[PDB]
Amino acid sequence: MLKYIIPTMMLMPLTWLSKNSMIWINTTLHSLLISLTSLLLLNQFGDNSLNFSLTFFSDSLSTPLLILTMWLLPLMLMASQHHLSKENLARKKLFISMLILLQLFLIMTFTATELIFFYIMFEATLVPTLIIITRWGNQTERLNAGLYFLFYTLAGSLPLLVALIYIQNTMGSLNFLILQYWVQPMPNSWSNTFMWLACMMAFMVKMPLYGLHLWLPKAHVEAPIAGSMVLAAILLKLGGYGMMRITLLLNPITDFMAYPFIMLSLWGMIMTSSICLRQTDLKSLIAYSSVSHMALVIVAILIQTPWSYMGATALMIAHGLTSSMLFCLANSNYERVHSRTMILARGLQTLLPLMAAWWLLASLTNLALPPSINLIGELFVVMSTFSWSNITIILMGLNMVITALYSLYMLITTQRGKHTHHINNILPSFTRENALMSLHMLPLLLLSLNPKIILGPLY
Amino acid sequence: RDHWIHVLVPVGFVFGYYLDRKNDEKLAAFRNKSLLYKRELKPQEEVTWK
Amino acid sequence: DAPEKNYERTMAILQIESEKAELRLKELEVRRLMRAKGDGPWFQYPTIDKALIDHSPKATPDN
Amino acid sequence: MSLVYMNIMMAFTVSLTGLLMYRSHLMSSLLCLEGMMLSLFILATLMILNSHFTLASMMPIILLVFAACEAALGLSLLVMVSNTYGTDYVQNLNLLQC
Amino acid sequence: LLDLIWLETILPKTISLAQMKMSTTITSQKGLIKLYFLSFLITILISTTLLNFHE
Amino acid sequence: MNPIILIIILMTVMLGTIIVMISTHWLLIWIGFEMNMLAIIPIMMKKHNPRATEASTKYFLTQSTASMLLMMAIIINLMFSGQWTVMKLFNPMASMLMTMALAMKLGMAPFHFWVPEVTQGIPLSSGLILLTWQKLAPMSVLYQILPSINLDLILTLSILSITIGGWGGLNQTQLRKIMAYSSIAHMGWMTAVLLYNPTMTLLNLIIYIIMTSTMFTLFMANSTTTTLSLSHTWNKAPIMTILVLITLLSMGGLPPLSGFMPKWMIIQEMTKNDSIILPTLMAITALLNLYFYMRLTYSTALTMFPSTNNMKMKWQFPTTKRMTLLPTMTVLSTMLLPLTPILSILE
Amino acid sequence: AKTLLHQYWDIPEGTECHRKTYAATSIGGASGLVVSAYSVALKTPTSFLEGVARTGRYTFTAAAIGAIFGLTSCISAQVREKPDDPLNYLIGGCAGGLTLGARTRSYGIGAAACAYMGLTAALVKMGQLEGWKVFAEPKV
Amino acid sequence: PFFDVQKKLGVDLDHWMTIQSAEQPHRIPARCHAFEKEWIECAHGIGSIRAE
Amino acid sequence: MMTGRQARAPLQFLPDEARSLPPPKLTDPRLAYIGFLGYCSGLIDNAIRRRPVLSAGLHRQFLYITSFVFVGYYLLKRQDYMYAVRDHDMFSYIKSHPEDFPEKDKKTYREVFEEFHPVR
Ligand SMILES: CCCCCCCCCCCCCCCCCC(=O)OC[C@H](COP(=O)([O-])OCC[N+](C)(C)C)OC(=O)CCCCCCCCCCCCCCCCC
Repeated sequence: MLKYIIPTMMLMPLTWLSKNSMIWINTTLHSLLISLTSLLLLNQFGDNSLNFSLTFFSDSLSTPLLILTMWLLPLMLMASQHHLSKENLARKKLFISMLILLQLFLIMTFTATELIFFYIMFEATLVPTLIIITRWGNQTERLNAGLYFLFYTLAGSLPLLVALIYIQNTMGSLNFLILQYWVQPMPNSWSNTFMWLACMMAFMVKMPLYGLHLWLPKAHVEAPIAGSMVLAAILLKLGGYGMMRITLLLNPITDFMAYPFIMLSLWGMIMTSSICLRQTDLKSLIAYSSVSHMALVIVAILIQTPWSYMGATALMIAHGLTSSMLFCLANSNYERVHSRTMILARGLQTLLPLMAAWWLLASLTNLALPPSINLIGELFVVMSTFSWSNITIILMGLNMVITALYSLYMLITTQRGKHTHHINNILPSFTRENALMSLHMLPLLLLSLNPKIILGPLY
Repeated sequence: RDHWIHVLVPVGFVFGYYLDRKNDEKLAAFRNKSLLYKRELKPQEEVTWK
Repeated sequence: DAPEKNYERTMAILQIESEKAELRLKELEVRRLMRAKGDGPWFQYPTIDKALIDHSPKATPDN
Repeated sequence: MSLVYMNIMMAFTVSLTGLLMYRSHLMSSLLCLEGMMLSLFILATLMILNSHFTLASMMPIILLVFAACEAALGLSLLVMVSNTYGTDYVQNLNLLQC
Repeated sequence: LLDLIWLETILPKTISLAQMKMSTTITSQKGLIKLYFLSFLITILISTTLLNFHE
Repeated sequence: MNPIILIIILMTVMLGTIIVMISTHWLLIWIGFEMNMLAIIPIMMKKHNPRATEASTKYFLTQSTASMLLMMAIIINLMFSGQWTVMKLFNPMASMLMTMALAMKLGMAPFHFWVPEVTQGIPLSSGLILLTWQKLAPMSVLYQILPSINLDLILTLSILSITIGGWGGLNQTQLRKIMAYSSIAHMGWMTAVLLYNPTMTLLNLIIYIIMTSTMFTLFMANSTTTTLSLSHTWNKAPIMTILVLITLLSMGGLPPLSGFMPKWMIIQEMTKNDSIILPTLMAITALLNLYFYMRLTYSTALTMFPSTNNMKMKWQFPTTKRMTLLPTMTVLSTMLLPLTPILSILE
Repeated sequence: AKTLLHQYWDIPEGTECHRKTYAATSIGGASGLVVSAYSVALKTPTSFLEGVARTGRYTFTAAAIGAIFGLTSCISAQVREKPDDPLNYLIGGCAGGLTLGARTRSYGIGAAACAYMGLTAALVKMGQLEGWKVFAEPKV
Repeated sequence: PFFDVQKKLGVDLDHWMTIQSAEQPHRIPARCHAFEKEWIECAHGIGSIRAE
Repeated sequence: MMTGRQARAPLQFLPDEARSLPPPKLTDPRLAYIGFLGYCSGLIDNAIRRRPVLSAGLHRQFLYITSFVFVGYYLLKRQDYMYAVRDHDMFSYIKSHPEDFPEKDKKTYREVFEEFHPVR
């Protein structure tokens, strides 16, 4: 994995030694070169994971998250270069440094062979995210949002530290490859109950779990566009990655510990989606949609059937692409009206037709239109949870109604109807913005041709 | 060089690729010793992989 | 990479990490026994050096 | 143990609680502190004279001298307090609550 | 009701008000040397008589 | 002060601490503490205002009381052991009194009640000495008497120091009191891992001294003693805001920084000893310390508070202050976690 | 007061209600006396009458919390016939929290003290069951 | 930290006043010289944990 | 923990038997990281005094790199020494106490019965 970590670190001299007008073009070019290089991780086998060293390996779960992560950096650089154009050159280089450093932490978070190194990188991802939100966020509430984002994650994860060090003392190792073969069944006790909670609640917060999700409609909304892209597209999916790693060590206790949390998700996706029907802030509507979509990933990991893991990792990759594009579309209208009120700018298909078509495609992938990998993940999770209990389809199916309802209302409020009269600074769509939308949507639609690469280690 | 900055990240790949190969020889204890892939060495060949 | 290379490299990784895990378990057991019995080189909390004792004939004999 | 050690330890605790429960003055506090030092002198002296451990007979003198020097330091501190407020009252020493 | 009030009430706001209130009770000291040494005497008495840390 | 007299007085402070470190007799331990206090008193009264004299009076009273309890513990040790070796203590009463005396010297709760006062009353350099160098000698004696330290006593002092030093700094706007309550919390962290593994005690002491020296050196470089004066730094010295950012994110124990290193290792030596509740509660209580560190970083680095007009004059004068070891300490207090197994040099 | 906890925990649950209630009452009264001592220490009352009033108020508050805790936990463990069950101490801890809310004359503090003291008393019962140690002896 | 400067440099700063069984002026024995000599020669080298 | 081991020969940074151990190479990744810390110290020293960060004081940056590599080399030597002493004491203690470390009967999974828990 050292053929990826070293170019990501060489992106630091590539942004701090660049000419003052070349610091976006060079970082975009070489980050796209790293993203083209990321395809070598697709050397996956049906039996063995691509095991590099004592420190790094990459199975078919971590590989699509890595390719999405290394792809997301050029898209964040294209997204965040317009509103940081009047910024000081040193703070501009510091912003690019925080994005590069966050990618650097993420690519060795997903390839951590050992779990306490996973913890160190997993909590290392807080600090560039916290600095990006609380420094380049636009409104007043970025400080409070950074506080909530920091202290939900740390309060969930400092018991995870004690739990992982307890596994290191008990089993002898926190290598995942060793613990595939030295896993002991976890019996029923209160000690093993709080063992389970300490191993799970950090990732429950990072997914987020319903009831614990209060950081997210502040952290995703008060962030800048690159912060919202990396928080929605990757940093939620650390929780699903970590749960899929750590429920190896939590059997058969998960079979009766998952019962409340599944309820919290199966009801939570009914609530948060319903919250999306009454959100006046468009960016908050996309945030609660992200909560509603990650509730299915929580359910699928907690029922721990193969169809559920295949659908959950397909839903993670698909929601990363779709939610990143929806935040970028909301930014494309925020850079024209300078407000996030959804009812303010209306009728935008009369003025911006191709950008309305990008809104249309992002809304159709949001509502899981087949054969998108959104629908492949959604459908496979629904199959596995019908196998879990035959009544859950009601909570699934009603969700698939409400998920349609706000996905098109967002399309009807913003793009359709009569245009707002007094708003006259609606510029034509830049080539940069349509490039951003196309680089989100075209990989998402190409993955419908060959979806087996985003279906996880048990395809 | 007039464009010396466009070789920081590619050479950082190449060097990094080199280190990966450099680590493979440090994990070569079971080379031609696995119960699945052990075999007699072909003529003019000293290692099965590098 | 060849599947041979990944396979045998994985066997090397698993041997090294299994050895380190067994050595950490032995390390915990050794520390527990040496704190319990005090007979090993660790947890040797210091006592008085008997080289400080004056073994000369003192002023009074009853000592 | 011996019965005089009871009284010397109890004297140390009496002067402790006097030094740990101020009334008003810093001078009365330093008096209780030097009573503590005096009781330590008496107790170390009675041990060292008891056990006939010869080399420690220079020990309480040292315990005097350092601590008497310590008393000098405290007296000078008191004087600086009395060069601000006119008294040595401990309730005037509350500028560091905020 | 839930995700602007109650789930916001139980976890972050109750804990934040608890930490604020304990912080205002700890640092509400009057700076008096007499009171600190009287607290030290109460400390030594509870450590000896009430907790038996001298045994 | 005469600089020759300043050099002799600082060498006498260092001499008293070294005499505590290198001696095998209890009277020389007591002599080292007496010499250390007697020499550090003028460092506190350097600027000659009533806050320094009040702070020196409070420091004298607490350290004199601790020295008397120390000598009483030594005298009871001579009662019940007949000898003077600096080693384990041969009476639980002498062990309790010496643990109390060293807790009073460190400022561990509930004997913490002099640390935010005195550090407020004295200059930043003398507070640096008080919070870094004056923690060395009692932790050395606690290192050497740990076969006789009562477990419940040292753990009560540790958790009470961590909780009270956590709830102290949340109400604080004065930087020296923030460093004082941070001192109380970190001394609780040091003494909690004491009876389990004193190498991690030494690691926590060294990393804390590095981070505290970094923060006081930044405070002396920027000449700021309040939060609201530290908030003027971005308009004067923008690099110093980045330095206080990374150092305060280090002091909260946030990975991948070096201040995550001690407490993690402390947990790494407490779950071995089947204590799971106690390092969990300690780690959750450290979030309070991290909260007021985040408050300081919000005021200084991550936002821009309004400055005044006269700051435009200070744009024309570079810093002529001897910021000794500030790049070295700033690098060591942030980027040292990949060198975590270096801790075996403290074994 | 280490033996206060020992004369509390030696009796099995749901067997002798009056002595368990008295032992928890004495534990709460001792904790109230400690808090009263530090409270009249760090904050000087205006008179000796105010000092004995604060001491009696804090002591009776904490002792009533302990009394209703021990009473409610013992009666719940009798009516359920499940002594090795932390739901009994969950009910008793919510009873002690409502006692604290009644003494502090507030509902919100009562509900918060119910929740947190119930989870705390449940954790204490689980620690007595599975042998969780807070002041663990050094072993390795 | 016990920086044993005395054993490293070979100097005798404070070991002489440490025990009663040490070299006393004019060969004066303590009243418990034999008992302390026996306890020290028993407990020497074996560590405190074994020596208790 | 090992304070009785390094008490017969106190205040030795590297003892004589430390020379039995192989020293770290000069291309040690840890030593390269400490040299990187020296470079970062040089850049921060130029940044705090308002100097050109890459340009000013190449002699000073080179002494930063040299001094940190020099200190860190001996720190890494002592580190490797103390972990080798840890393992030496461990292995000598296991060899000297066979009764505390019995050889376990390693049973294959044809005899080993694990309870099966179906996930459905
Ligand atoms: C984001 C906010 C919510 C975060 C929730 C985090 C998870 C919730 C539960 C955490 C419990 C604490 C960590 C447990 C680690 C268990 C490791 C282990 O070995 O356990 C077995 C051990 C058992 O000990 P043992 O394993 O040595 O025993 C040997 C085995 N037997 C039992 C057979 C003898 O458990 C314990 O020792 C105690 C476990 C419970 C600890 C209770 C204290 C903490 C209370 C909850 C705090 C929750 C977060 C607080 C902050 C909230 C926000 C401000």
